Amino acid sequence: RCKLVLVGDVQCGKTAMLQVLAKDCYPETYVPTVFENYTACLEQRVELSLWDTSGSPYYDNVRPLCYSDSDAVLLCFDISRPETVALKKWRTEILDYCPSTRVLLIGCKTDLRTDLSTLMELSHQKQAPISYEQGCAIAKQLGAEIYLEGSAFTSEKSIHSIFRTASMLCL
Amino acid sequence: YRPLTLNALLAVGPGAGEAQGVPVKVLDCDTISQAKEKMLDQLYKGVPLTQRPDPRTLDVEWRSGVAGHLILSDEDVTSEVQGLWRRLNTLQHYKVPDGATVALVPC
Ligand SMILES: Nc1nc2c(ncn2[C@@H]2O[C@H](COP(=O)(O)OP(=O)(O)NP(=O)(O)O)[C@@H](O)[C@H]2O)c(=O)[nH]1
Ligand SMILES: [Ca+2]
Ligand SMILES: [Mg+2]
Repeated sequence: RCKLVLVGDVQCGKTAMLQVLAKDCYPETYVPTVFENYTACLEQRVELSLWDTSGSPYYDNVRPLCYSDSDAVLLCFDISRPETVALKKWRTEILDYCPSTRVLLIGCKTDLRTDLSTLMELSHQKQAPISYEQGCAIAKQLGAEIYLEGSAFTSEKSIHSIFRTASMLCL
Repeated sequence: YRPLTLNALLAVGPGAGEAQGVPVKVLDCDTISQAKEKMLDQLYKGVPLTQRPDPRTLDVEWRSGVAGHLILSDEDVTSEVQGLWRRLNTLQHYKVPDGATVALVPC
């Protein structure tokens, strides 16, 4: 039995993963979260209690309540948004509320590395999507155990992979 | 500040989900204790006071979504601090919305 909490900027992809992971369903339309609990099972069999949270400052006062007795925190970001790489706020929040718990860095929307319109918009700001090895470096620099990434839209398999590794780490 | 109506439940323990409770009108500037008290005045309307539970033995739980559940309290790790002073947590602090289910659970 493991309790995981997902945090990170609004629209970064946290609920999309949990829904794919636990509900067999990709939510293509953005509906902002307040707080929610999913239950998944990943083969020892491990029962995951997964706590989804708002990435909004508006809910800064309730989201920290989700950290209590957690096994790990999944600090999430959007790979197509090298501005969601705020992970500064996020890591300081996790440390202030939750200093005993380990931290995993999770990159989301990896499918967008080959999305032309994303690449065109990024390149007009002289930017590029976060790469895998950049994600490994950021993990190290934020003092996270490991970097993991997937795409909830194009690879359910990758999302299952993220959580099976998170499971192994909390146990 | 602003008025809210909560779906107030008595619950056996902290946990996931909601059920039909009683509408309870509160203010968003009410502390978690004041809202608990207001909820109990409704959940035990007509019942003599020596037959009601001591409110100090009950926690307030905000149930949100399908299975989200969090204990709210007048003071916790989220409370505002300035010097030696702390602000008591209100419904507005947590952003509990109108129509929210709030359960009273054994403490
Ligand atoms: N291309 C792509 N888009 C994705 C992916 N995952 C999510 N999205 C898009 O991003 C939107 C927002 O994701 P969501 O998971 O809802 O965001 P969130 O991080 O949970 N936000 P909040 O904290 O505000 O509740 C989704 O509705 C979907 O359209 C992905 O893997 N690839
Ligand atoms: Ca869908
Ligand atoms: Mg969400």
